[PDB]
Amino acid sequence: MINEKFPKIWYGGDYNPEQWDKATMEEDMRMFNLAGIDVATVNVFSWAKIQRDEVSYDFTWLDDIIERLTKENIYLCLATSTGAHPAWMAKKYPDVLRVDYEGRKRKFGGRHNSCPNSPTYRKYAKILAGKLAERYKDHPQIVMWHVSNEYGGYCYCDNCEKQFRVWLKERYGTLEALNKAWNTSFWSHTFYDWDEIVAPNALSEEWSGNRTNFQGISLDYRRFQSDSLLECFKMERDELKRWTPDIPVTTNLMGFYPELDYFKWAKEMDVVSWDNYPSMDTPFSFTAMAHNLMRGLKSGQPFMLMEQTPGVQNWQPYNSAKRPGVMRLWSYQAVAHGADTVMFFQLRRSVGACEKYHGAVIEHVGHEHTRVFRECAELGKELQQLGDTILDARSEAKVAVMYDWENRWALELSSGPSIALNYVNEVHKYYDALYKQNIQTDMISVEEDLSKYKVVIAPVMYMVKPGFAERVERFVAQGGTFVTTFFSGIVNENDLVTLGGYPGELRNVMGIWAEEIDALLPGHQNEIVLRQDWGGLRGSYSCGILCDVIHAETAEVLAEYGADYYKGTPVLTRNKFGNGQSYYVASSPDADFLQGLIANLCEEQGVKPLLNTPDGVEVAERVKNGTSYLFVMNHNAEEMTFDAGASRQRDLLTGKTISGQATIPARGVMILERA
Amino acid sequence: MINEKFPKIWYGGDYNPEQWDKATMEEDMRMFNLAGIDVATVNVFSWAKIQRDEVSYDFTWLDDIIERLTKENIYLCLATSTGAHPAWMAKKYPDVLRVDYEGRKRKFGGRHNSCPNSPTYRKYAKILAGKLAERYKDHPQIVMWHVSNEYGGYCYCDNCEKQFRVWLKERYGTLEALNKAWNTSFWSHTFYDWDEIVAPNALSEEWSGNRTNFQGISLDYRRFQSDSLLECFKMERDELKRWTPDIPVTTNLMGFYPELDYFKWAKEMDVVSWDNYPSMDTPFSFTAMAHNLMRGLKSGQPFMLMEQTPGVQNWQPYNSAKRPGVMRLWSYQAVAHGADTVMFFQLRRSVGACEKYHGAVIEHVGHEHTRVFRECAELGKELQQLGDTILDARSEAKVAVMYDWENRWALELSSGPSIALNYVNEVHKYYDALYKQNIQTDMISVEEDLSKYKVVIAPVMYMVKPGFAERVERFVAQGGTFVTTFFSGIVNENDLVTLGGYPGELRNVMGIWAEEIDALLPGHQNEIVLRQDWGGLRGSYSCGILCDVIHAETAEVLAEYGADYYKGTPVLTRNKFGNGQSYYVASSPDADFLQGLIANLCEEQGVKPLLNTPDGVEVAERVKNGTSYLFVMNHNAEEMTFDAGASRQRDLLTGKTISGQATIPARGVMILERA
Amino acid sequence: MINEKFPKIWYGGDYNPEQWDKATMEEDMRMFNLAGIDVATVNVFSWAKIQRDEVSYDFTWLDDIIERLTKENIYLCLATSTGAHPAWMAKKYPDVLRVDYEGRKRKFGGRHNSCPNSPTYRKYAKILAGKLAERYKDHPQIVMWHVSNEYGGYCYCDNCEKQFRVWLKERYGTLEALNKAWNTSFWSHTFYDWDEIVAPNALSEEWSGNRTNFQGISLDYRRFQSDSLLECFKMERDELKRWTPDIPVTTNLMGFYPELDYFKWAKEMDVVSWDNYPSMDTPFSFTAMAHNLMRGLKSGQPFMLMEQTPGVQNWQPYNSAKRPGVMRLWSYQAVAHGADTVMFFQLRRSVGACEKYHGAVIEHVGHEHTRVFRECAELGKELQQLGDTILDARSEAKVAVMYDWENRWALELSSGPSIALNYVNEVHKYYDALYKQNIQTDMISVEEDLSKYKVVIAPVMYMVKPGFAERVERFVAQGGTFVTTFFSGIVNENDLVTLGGYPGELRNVMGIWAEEIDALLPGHQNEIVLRQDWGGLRGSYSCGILCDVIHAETAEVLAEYGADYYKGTPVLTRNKFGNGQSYYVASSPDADFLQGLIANLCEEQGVKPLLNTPDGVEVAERVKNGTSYLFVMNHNAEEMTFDAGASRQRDLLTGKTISGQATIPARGVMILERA
Ligand SMILES: OC[C@H]1O[C@H](O)[C@H](O)[C@@H](O)[C@H]1O
Ligand SMILES: [Zn+2]
Ligand SMILES: [Zn+2]
Ligand SMILES: [Zn+2]
Repeated sequence: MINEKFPKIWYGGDYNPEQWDKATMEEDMRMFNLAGIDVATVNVFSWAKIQRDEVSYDFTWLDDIIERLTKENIYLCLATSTGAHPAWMAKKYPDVLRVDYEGRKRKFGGRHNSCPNSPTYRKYAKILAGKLAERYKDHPQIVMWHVSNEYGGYCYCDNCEKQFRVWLKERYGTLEALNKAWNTSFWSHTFYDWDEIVAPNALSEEWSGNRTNFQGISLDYRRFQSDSLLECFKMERDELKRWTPDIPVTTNLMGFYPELDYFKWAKEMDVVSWDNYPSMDTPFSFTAMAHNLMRGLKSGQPFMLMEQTPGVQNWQPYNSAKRPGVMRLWSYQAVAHGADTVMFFQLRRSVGACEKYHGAVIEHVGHEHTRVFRECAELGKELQQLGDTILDARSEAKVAVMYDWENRWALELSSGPSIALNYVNEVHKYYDALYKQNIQTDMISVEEDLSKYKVVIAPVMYMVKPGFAERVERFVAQGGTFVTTFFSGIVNENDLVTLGGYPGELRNVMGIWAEEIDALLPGHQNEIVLRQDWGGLRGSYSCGILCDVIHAETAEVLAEYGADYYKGTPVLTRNKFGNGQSYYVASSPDADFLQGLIANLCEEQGVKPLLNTPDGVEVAERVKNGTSYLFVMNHNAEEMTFDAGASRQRDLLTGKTISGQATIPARGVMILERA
Repeated sequence: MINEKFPKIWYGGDYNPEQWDKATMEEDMRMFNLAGIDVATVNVFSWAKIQRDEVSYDFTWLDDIIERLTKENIYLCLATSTGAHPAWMAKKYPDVLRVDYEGRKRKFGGRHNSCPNSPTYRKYAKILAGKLAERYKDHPQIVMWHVSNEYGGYCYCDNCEKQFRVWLKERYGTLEALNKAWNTSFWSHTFYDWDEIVAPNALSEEWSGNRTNFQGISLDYRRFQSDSLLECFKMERDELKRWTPDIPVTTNLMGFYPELDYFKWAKEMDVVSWDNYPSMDTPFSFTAMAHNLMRGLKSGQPFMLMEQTPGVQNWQPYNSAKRPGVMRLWSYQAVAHGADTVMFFQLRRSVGACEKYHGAVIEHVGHEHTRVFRECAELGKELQQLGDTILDARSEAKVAVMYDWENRWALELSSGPSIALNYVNEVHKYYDALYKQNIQTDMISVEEDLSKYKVVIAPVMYMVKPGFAERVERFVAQGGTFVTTFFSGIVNENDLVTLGGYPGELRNVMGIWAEEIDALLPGHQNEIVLRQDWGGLRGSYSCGILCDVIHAETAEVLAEYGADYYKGTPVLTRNKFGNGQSYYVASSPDADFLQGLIANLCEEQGVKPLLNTPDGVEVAERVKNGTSYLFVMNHNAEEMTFDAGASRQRDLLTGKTISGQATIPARGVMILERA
Repeated sequence: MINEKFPKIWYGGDYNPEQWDKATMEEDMRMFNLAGIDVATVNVFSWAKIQRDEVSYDFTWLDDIIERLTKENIYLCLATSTGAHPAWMAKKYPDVLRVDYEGRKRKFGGRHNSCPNSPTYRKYAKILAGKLAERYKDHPQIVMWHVSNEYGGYCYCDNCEKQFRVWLKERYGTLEALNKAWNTSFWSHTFYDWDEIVAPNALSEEWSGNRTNFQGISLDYRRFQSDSLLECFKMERDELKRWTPDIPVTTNLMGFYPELDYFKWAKEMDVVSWDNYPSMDTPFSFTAMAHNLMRGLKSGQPFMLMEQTPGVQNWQPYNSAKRPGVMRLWSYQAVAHGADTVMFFQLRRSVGACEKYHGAVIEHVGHEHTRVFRECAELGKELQQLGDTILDARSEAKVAVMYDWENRWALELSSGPSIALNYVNEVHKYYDALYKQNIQTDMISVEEDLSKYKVVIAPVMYMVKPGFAERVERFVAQGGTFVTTFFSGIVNENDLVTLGGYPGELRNVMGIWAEEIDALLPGHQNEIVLRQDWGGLRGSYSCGILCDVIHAETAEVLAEYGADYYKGTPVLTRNKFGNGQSYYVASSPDADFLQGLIANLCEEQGVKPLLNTPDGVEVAERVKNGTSYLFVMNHNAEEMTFDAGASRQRDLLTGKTISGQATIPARGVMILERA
C-alpha cells in the first residue's frame, strides 16, 4: 500500500485553510466528513507565510491546521512549500529568478520558477524542508511528503550556463568527445574551451520555441535542465528522509509533460503522483494512456492521483463543466489504470486571484447543497465502501508500448522530415487501437525488461540507445513480436545518425532497409494495399504524414503502397526472426488498419480482449493475487449493454452478481471481481 | 454650446501648414472657404519645432499660422503639442521614454508614448502648455484647447514602478489591506514591504497580452496607469486655465478604447472629444454605440467629433474608400448621437511618412476638383445652413445600457470561464437590439443617476461596486425594470468574489441563485424554450457561449434550457421587486430572442419606437427645449421608404414638409423637426 | 566562359570532408567519378578549424583535401569560410555578434550573423581571405572564389547605429536635407543632431517585422544594412584579387530574397551565383522567374547555380522528395535561364546537427546504389556529353519585366493601401502570363538599357527614381510599348509622394490621371468590361485587390469597371506616345485577362511564342552566335506532344532529329538545336 496506516483509496486533496479564517475551517471539517474526505494536501504555497526573512520561521499557523485535521483523523499529505519563493527572496536574492527563453531576467511573480541552479534557492529550500521534517517527525497523521509543486520550465541564466558547462565536463570528459558528440565541424562550431559554450535559446541556437540549429546542444540542455530540477527534488527528499526515514516522498508530475524525463525522475521517488486535467476535447483513450504511463514510470507500481478538478478547470480555453457522473467516471478511470488515491485541486475555492474560477469540492456559495458537492460525496462513500480491496493490484498486460522523453526531445528538435509528425500522436494511434479492443497494455520505458510481454510496439523509435537493439533481438528471437515504424532507428543517444542504412541497429531484426522517406503535404494520403487477406486485414486502407520507401531484405511483404512513385513497394512487412516476428510499418495508417493489425498481432500471440464491449465502453484490469478486477467504464452518454461472460462475478460497486448480458448506465462504472 | 463664440456645428479639423510652405497656405485658405471650413486644429505635432533644447522656444511660426487663419475668420482649436516629445529630449532625457510590456527600454520613435511618471516629461510639458496659453491668452480666435493627443498605452519603467508603490500606499494604507485586497496568501505572494511589489508585465505576472496570475495586481496597475496619464492631462489643463480661465479644455478620446477609464477622465474635461474611424467592416450600430458612449461620459452633454477621415484611413488593413455619400452619412450619425462639431483628420494630406495615404479634404493633386472634396464641400454648406439649430440638443432616452472600464478590465484579465466571452460584444448585442427597433437609448456609467430611466440593462455586470446594489434596488422598487445576465454580481472592486452565492449583492433583487456556469465549446449552442407565450416571444431560440445554471427563488421562470444536463432549468426569469421588475438572462441569446425581449421590456414600461423603419434605416432623437429632432439615416445602398408619422414636420436638410409616407435616398439623411 | 580552364557545365557542389576522415574521402572520390562530379565547393564552414585564436592558423588539413581532389582532376570552388565565425571569437570579441530586431544582443550560435560593421569581424575576415589566397595563389585547380556564404539579415547594434549616422551624413549632407527627405515635421520628428537618430526596430519606429511609423528611416536603414554587408563582400574580394587577380570571385545569393539589393550587389561580383530551393508547393513559373532575375542582375550574363538539393531539403515544412526525373528537370530549368553550372548542397550528408536530413548525392547508407544517386549520375553523364555547347549562350528576349528592391522595400513598409498587396505576387502574375505562352522574357532592373526591348512591363512601379520617367518616355517615343499599373509613380527615392496627381512623373506618358485608389476587402472583386472585342480580349474578366479610379486624358479607353461606384470608368487604357504605346492596368486582373493582354501586346510588336506547347510544357531560349537552343521542359506527370516546327533541328540530349510533331516524356527535357 502507499501507506499501511491509511488502508483505502485516499480521498481529498489540496487544502488551503490559511487563505481563510478559523470559522470556515469548522465548516470545512463538517463538509469533509459529509463527503468522505480523509486526506488533505497542505502547505503547498506558503513559503512567505512561514519565512518572512533570511532568519525567521513561523510554523504556528501550520501546527493549528495539522492539529485541527488530526482531530478529524484526516491524514496529511504535507508539502514543503518550495513551489513558489517569497517576494522578499526574489527581491533580496535575484539569483533565485530565472532568465527565460527570450533571454530576459524575470522579476517576482507566478510560481514554479526558481532557478534550479540558484545558490539562494537551494540553500533555503533545503533548510525549509529540513525544518518541516524535524518539527513534525513524530506526528502520526503525515502519510506522504509532497516536495515542491510541479517542477518544470527551463532557465537560461548565468548560473545555469556555468553549470551546464560542468555537466558537460562530467558527461563528455574532453572537448574532443564533446565536439564529436555535437558534430561541431558543421557550421564552424568547433569549441576550444568550455566557456565558449552557451545555453541554447532565442539568443543563440534556438527560435520559435521548438527549432534549433544544433540539436545535440538543445538535447543536452534539456537533459541538463531536467537533471538540475531533479537535484532540487532529491535534495529536499534527502533532508526529509533524514528526519522521517519511514514517511514516503513524492512530487506531483504532469503526465505526458514534454520538458522533464520522468522515467529518470521516478527512480528518485518513493511513489509516482500526478495531476490529470482533461478537457471536454481530450480523447478518453489519451487520458488512459497517461494514467498508464504514470504506472509505467515505476514499472507497474501503483501511483497517486494527486490532483484533478471536481468540476471545471480555469486554465482551459473553455471552462466546460464535467457532466453528471463524469467526475466519478474519470476518477475510476484513474484507479482502473493504477491509481491508489483520488485527490482534487482543490477542497475549497480560492477568492482569490487566478484560480478563483477553478472548481473545488466546496465552492463560492459555501455549502454542500450543490450538484458538484453531491457527486463528490457519492464517490467518497463508495471509496469508503471499497476499503483496501483494490489496493496494490497490478497490471498483467502481455502487450507493451514504448515511450521515451529523450527520443521525443530529439524528434521535436529535429529539422525535418515533417512538421506534421507528432510523436505523442503516433504513439497514441497505436495505443488507441489496443484500448478500443480492451487489450490490457502497459506503457513502458525503452529500458523495461521485455520478458513478461508477448507484443512490444515502439512507434517512431527514432533514437536507439545502447543495449536497446540487443534486447529486442533477444525478445523477438525467443518468440516475441516487435513492431516499429517509419523513421525509427535513425540516430543514437547524441542525435548522431547511425550510418550504413536505416533502420541502423534494427536493420537486422526488422529484415528491411529503408532507402528514403517522403513527407506528404497536408491533406495528402497514400494507400496500404494488402497482398492478400490476412486475418482482420483486407483490401485497402489509407496512410499519411510520412511514407518510408523500403526494401524487403529478410522480411516478407504483407502490403504495398497503392500510389505515387513508390507504388507497389512495401509498406507493411513481417520478419521471421528466431522464434518470433517483427513488423515494420512504413507509414502512418488510419484507425481501421491499426485495428486489423493489432487484432492480428494479438491473435498471433494468443492475447485476447479482456471483454467485448460497444465502442466507448472501456475495460481495464488490475489483478490482486489471483483475483482479477475488470474496470468497465462507459464513456457514452447513453446506457450500454455487453456480455460479461459466464463466470461468477460481483460488481464491487453495487453488490449485485453479474453474468451474461449486463447493462451499464451512461457515464457508468462497474468493477467486476472474479478469479 | 461648446463655445458661445462659435454658434454652429464646427467644420474643419487637423491642420498642419508647418509641413508645407507659406505659399500653400494661400491655397488652403481658398479651398477652406470653398469647403465651408471654419475651424482648424493646429499645433498638434510640433513640440520639436517649437523647442529645440531645454531653454529655447520659437512660436513665431505659429504666430503666422494663427494670424493667417484669423484673417479668414477661421476659429482655432489649439493643441499643446505634447503628444510627441522631441528627439533631443528622448536622447538627453531617456526618463521620458517608456519601458514596454516585454520589459524593453524604448528608444526615440512613434508618438503618444512619453512615460506619464517622467520628471522631465512633466516638467517640459507643463512649461509648454503654460507658454502657449500665456502667449495667446488674449487672442479672439481660440475656441478650444486640445491637450496632447490620444493619451494611451502603458509604461513599465522604474519610475512607474516606484510610483505604483506610492499609489498603492495611498489606496490601501497598509500592507495588511493590500495583501488582503490582492489575496496574496495564494501562491505564497505575501508582501512584507512595498518594494517587493513589481509592475505586472511579461517579466512578472502577465503573458501574451491579457493573461495574468494575479488579476488584482493587474487590475490595479491599469487603474494606476490610467490615473498617471490623467494626471498629465490635468497638469496641462490647470496650467492652461491659469492664463485662460474661460477657454474650454478637452483632449481627444478613442471611444471603446480599452486601456483608459474614460468615465474617470471625463470628469476632468470641460467637454468630451473623440476620434471616429469605422472600417467598411464595422457594424453601423457599433459606431452608433460608440458616439452614444461619448455622450454618456458626461451624462448627456454634447461632445466634439474631433476626428474622422474624409475618405480612406491608412491604418485599416484594407484602405477601403468611403462610398459616395458615406462621409456625410457618418458625420450626421455622429451629430445624431450628440456631436456638436464635425472635424476631420486631416485638412491636407501629408507627404510624408506613415499617414501619406490617410485621406484629407485636400489631397495629393492639390486641388478641389475631386470626389472627396466635393462631398466635403457639400457637407460644409449644409452645416452652414443648419446654424445653431441642433446645438445643445439632448437625448431623452427612457432606456439605459451600462458599460464600465474596471468591469471590462477584470473580465479581460480573468482566467476563465471562457475565451469566447467578449464583454463589448455582449453589451453590443443588447444595444443592437434597441438600435434595430429605434428605441432611444443612453449608454451610461454604473454610477449614473437611474431615476430618469424606465429600463436599465447591465450586460455581464461581473464587478459590482460599492453603492451599486442599493442603487438598482431603489430603482426597481420604485417602478423601474432592471436586466442583467450570466456571470454578473461575481466580484467587488478588487476582483474578489462576493461569497454566499451568485449573483451576490444582486441576488436579492434578481430573485435567483446562480449555482454554476458552463462554458460551451465553439460551435455548440443551447436553446431558450419559452414556458408560455409572452409578448413577442414564442417557442424556442438559440443561446450560446455561457450557460448559467440557476434556481428561481423569488423570481418567476419565463423560459427554460432545452438541452444538456441543465435542460428544463431556468434561463429567463422575472422577479417582481417593489413596484418594478428585474430580468435575469442566464445565457447569451440570438438576435431574434433579444428582439422579442427588448420589445417586451419596452412595452411593459410604455416606451415606444421613435419611428418604424426598414432594416438599416437608423433613427435617433435629440431634443432642444420643446422640440424633437429625429435623425433618419439610411445605411442601405438603396432608396428606402417609411412612415414618418402624421405630425406636422419639416426636413431641415431640404426645407420640405414631410408627412405620412416618405422615401429617403441611398446613404441619405433626414433631420425631422417636430414637437 | 565562367572559367576557360573548365569548359563545360560544372557539376558538383558543397563538400565537407573535414566532417569525415580519409577513408570516407576515398569513397567520395570513387563515387564522384561514377556520378561525373567535377567541381567541389570546399571550406565554406571551417573558420574555427583553421583559426583557433587571434594568432594561430592551420591549413594543413585543407592542403590535403585540395591535393586529394586535384589527383582526381576535380576543380575547386574555394570558400573563404567567413560565413560563420568561431565560438572563441564570439566569446572574446562580442562586437562580432548582432543585436536583433527585438533589441537583444545575440550570443554564439547559428551562422550568417556577424555584425557587418564589426571591427573584429572585418579585421579577421580580411586576414583569413588574404592568407587563403596567398597560400593557394599558384594552385591550378581553383576556378572560383566563394566569399563567405549567403550574406543576409539585419543588425541593430551600437556600431551599426553609429555607422548609420555616418551613412546619412554621406547621403544627405545636412540635417536640413535629412529632415526634408524624411518629412520629419510629421509627428514632431525634427532632428537637431545626428546622434538623435536611432536604428528603426521594435524599440523605435517599427513593429511586427514589416510595419513602421517612418518609412523614410526604415527604407534608408535597409539600404544601409545592404550596403554594409556589401562592403564586407568587397573587402574580401579585394584581398583575394590582390593575390589571385585572374581567379573570379562570387558569393551565393538567394534569388528574390527581400533584404538585400542584389542589383547593387551584382555590380561588385564577377559572376552571379545562387541557391535554388523550390518546394513541392512553388509555382514552376516562379522558380523560372528567379533564375531569370539572376541572369538579369548582370544584364544577361550567365550565372552559377551554386546550390539546389539533389533530393529533399530539411528546411521545408514538409520534406517532400523530388519525384523521379524532377531533380533533372529543375537542373535544366536553371540552365535554360542562364545557368552555366549545376551544383548541389551537398555531396555527402552530415550526421550532424540541423542539416542531417538535407539531401545529398551520397547519403546515410553510404553507397551509390540508390534512386537519388542514379539520378545524379545520369545527369552527370549528360553534362559531360554536352561539353561546352551551351556555355555563354544568352537571352534575346524582346519582352522585359522590371523588378526593384528599393521599390519593394517602400511598398512593403507602406502603411496602406492594402495588406493584400504583394509586390512580388503582382510581378509574377505578369511573368506567368508570358511564361504560359513561351514568350522569351528578361527580368530587368529599372536602370537597364531599354533599347533592345519591344515591350517593357513594370508592375506596381510605386517608386520612380531619377532618370526613370525620362528613360521610359524615350523608350516609348522611339516605338516601344510600356506597361504599368495601379499604384505606380506615387513616390520618389525617399518615399515622398510626387504631388499634382498620380502617376506623377509617369502621368504624361501614361495619358491618364489616377484620382484615388480603392482597396477591396478579401473575397471582393470587380469586373473588367471590354469596350469592344480587341484581339484576344473580349467580354468580361475579373479583377481584384486594388482598383485605381482614373481619368483618360490623352489615352484611349479599352475597358471599364463593371461594378461599384466607379462602374463605367477606365480600367484599361492605351496611350499613343511618339511611335510607341503605353498601357495602364488600373486593377489586378485575373489570368485569362493577362493572357489576352500579353498576347495582344506581343502581336502588336510582332513578337511571337518560341513554340506552342501544352500547359506545363515550358519553353525558353538561349542563343550562342548564330545558334538557338530551345529548352523544352515538361513539368507534367504525363507524356506530352507538341509541334516542334518544321526546321532542321536535333535534340542535344538524345542526338535525334526532331521535326513537326514531337513527344516529350513526363518530367522530360529536350534541347532543340536550330538556327
Ligand atoms: O538548404 C540548405 C542550404 O541553405 C543554403 O543554400 C546554404 O547556403 C547551404 O549551406 C545550406 O545551408
Ligand atoms: Zn538558472
Ligand atoms: Zn513609466
Ligand atoms: Zn551591427
